[PDB]
Amino acid sequence: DIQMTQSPSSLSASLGERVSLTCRASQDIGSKLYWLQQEPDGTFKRLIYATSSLDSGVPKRFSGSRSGSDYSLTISSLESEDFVDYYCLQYASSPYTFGGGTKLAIKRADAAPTVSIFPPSSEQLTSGGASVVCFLNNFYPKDINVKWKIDGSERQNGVLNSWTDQDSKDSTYSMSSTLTLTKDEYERHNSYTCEATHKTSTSPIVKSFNRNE
Amino acid sequence: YFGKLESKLSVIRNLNDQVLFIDQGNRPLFEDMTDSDARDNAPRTIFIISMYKDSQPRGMAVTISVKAEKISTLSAENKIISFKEMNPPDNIKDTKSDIIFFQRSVPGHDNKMQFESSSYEGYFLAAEKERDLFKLILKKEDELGDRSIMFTVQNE
Amino acid sequence: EIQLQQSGPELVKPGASVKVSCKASGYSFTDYFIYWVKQSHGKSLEWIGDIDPYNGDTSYNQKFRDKATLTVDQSSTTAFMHLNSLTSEDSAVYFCARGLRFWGQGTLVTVSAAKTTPPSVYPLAPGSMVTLGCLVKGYFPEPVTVTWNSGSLSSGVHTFPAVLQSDLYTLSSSVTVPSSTWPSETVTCNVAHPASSTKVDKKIVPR
Ligand SMILES: [Cl-]
Ligand SMILES: [Cl-]
Ligand SMILES: [Mg+2]
Repeated sequence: DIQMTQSPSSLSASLGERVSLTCRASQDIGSKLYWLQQEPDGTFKRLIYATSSLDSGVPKRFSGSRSGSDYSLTISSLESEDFVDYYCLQYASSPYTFGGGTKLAIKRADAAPTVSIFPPSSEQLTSGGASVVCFLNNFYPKDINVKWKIDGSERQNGVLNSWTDQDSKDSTYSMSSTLTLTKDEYERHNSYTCEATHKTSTSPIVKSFNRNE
Repeated sequence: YFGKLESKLSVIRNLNDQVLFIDQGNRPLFEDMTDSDARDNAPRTIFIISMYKDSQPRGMAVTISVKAEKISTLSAENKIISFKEMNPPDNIKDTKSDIIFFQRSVPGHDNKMQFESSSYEGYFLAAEKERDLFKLILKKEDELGDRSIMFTVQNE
Repeated sequence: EIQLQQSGPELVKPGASVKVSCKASGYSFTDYFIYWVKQSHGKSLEWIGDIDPYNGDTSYNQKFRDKATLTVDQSSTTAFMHLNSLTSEDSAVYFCARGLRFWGQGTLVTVSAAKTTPPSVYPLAPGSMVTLGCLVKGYFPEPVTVTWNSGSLSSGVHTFPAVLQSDLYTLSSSVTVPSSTWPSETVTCNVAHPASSTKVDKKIVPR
């Protein structure tokens, strides 16, 4: 099947900036490429067809072009409504295949996360489970690493992460990491640690508690 | 450079199963016809599809000709379909002429054929109703799965 | 107006089957194929298949050819996608489209063995700014609504998207207030799960 490699998957930019998204095809697709836009509510709108033809009812700042096996969608000067998702689609051969998408995000200053760890509540322990929760709040850029330790040993199993979309007011990101154990397992150990490390960190940020304090 | 590889007598039907023919004014039209009506109406319903070169992604490079009182070949020049008085070439120097179409099956549907203009990329043979007539035109492909640019090709 | 109107979201059990519809209007139905596309968390956009409404001919992505069955009803100018043998991997938003140009609004299909289950609401208190939270654990289906002090607190609040922990959803909400304000004044999360008629108010108390 033809693979459509779409880059970058995320692009941070500012109002008025010119930007370009790229799709590389693993086989020759000629001029048989569409570009699609998707709004947050899931609504699709085709922008470009046949590599460079602009759909009616699409702002003129959008254009499509090709140079080789690289296809690009260019937005000449970004407006607020443009900070959404975009996908390419090839129709040269079956199965039709899509690029993996690009989300256009707002650029802002880097920011370190505020990290908080929380022990299981007595209420949860009553019901036989134990969830240890870590918040990594209001950071930028969006990529971050979080590690759990139990009594100094890294723990990977039982960890689930959840990532906010970009904040509409301050353009930061947040994350929660939750380690869920049985009460039996939880109560065998002394200390629990979540450690965050980010572009902005001079040292990893380590937050911990002793389950008896 | 590229010699004619094959030459196939064909009946061509559109999305509503209407048969392509050349009228007395050399215009390509479609009409409802049984397979019997199609034979009754030969040679005006019999198209010679001459193949010159495989050029996938786009398709097989072909010409489409008909022989009535003279031999004519289909041209997409200026994005306007016409029958042009000329024989299909013995050899073509390249696949770029306005008489060249890339014949390709619709992806996933091996018996539905499209004919893409060589000279006007992204434009295709299509059937379109104008007033009383159903005409062969050249149409920009504006979206996928447009049945008006799909045809049945029956070998004869 | 060209319109493709899809049926509503479905909640279906693993191993069962579901049939979603796509009602077309504003053009001649049999002139254009209908396409089906899957949007997931795990595999982004995937083309499923297409159908020719004039003769019923179909094409599939070989990945989906034993999962999906496409049909039309000419008279009602509606296209259908039936999915069989459902698993968690089939949870996704399914779109129909004319030409991959005009798109339906999508149909969310969630595959789960869970029955309607209220959340357990657990307070998150620490062991100049203090961060508190509430863990909203093990509910089905979506959504839950979370507020803090009945909506009086918002500048310092955010609520994380729900995730599947087992066969149930879990999320957490965070609120940050000055240390002079809490535990001086009370901070309470309010959680509603309309599917189960649940409303819980959990006060966050110092450990
Ligand atoms: Cl077919
Ligand atoms: Cl198939
Ligand atoms: Mg010319």
